[PDB]
Amino acid sequence: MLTGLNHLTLAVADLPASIAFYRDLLGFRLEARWDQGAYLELGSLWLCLSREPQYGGPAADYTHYAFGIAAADFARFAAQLRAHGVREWKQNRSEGDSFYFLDPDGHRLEAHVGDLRSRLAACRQAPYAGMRFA
Amino acid sequence: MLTGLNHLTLAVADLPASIAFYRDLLGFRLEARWDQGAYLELGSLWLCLSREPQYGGPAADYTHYAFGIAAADFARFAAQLRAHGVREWKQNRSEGDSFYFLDPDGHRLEAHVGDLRSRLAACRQAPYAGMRFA
Ligand SMILES: [Mn+2]
Ligand SMILES: [Mn+2]
Ligand SMILES: [Tl+]
Ligand SMILES: [Tl+]
Ligand SMILES: [Tl+]
Ligand SMILES: [Tl+]
Ligand SMILES: [Tl+]
Ligand SMILES: [Tl+]
Repeated sequence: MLTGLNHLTLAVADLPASIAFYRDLLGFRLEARWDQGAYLELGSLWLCLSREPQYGGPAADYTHYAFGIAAADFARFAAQLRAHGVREWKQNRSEGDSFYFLDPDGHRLEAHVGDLRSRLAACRQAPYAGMRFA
Repeated sequence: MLTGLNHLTLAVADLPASIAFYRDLLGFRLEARWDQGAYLELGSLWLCLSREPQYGGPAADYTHYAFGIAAADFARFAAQLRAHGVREWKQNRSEGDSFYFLDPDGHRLEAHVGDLRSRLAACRQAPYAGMRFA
């Protein structure tokens, strides 16, 4: 029996580049670094970057990782990353503010205002095609 | 500005199949289902499944998603998944018991005993190549 997410691990071709992005641009804390990886923390999230040199990034699909942000900080976050030249991969069409951006290898990230409970609430009013609740 | 992990989204080719895997085999609670996806919950983890009928699973790299498990439940979980025919993608060699298995699309998963604190404790006494804390 599982208790939740324990850690998220991303393959990275350029370790120094990825540490810089997550620590300096996104605000993660660098807890450890070694020749082949790094461990960072953000709130309770344990992130690990695992160096893998010929890594060519993910394939083109919907898999992505969303981080929380308070409503009051959204606009400034989005403005800051855009000013830094981060590339976006999706435009927001779903409940709560969301900014959809890529990391150095092309891993798909998201900064989202909202949670499961708020998404479910909005859904109960405006169902996606064929929605069942339970 | 960011606060933590808000949600994990995985692309899935066969929605019925992935739902059955996460709910029954891993014990996630199914909160909602629609023609193109599902929302499941485990502890504070919000898992989203996004249907992509032609999706062929990720490429081969170290990107993976680990879920927490208590030391006393570990053997049983591993034993159970092995009996159900789940395929493994790695053998444990780092601090804390870990079982590394694939989902139906080939996303790489992990059930892990321990956390960042426990890992940092072990690393100090035995550092990886060129490790540094801070
Ligand atoms: Mn999302
Ligand atoms: Mn791991
Ligand atoms: Tl948490
Ligand atoms: Tl780890
Ligand atoms: Tl959204
Ligand atoms: Tl979502
Ligand atoms: Tl999608
Ligand atoms: Tl381990």
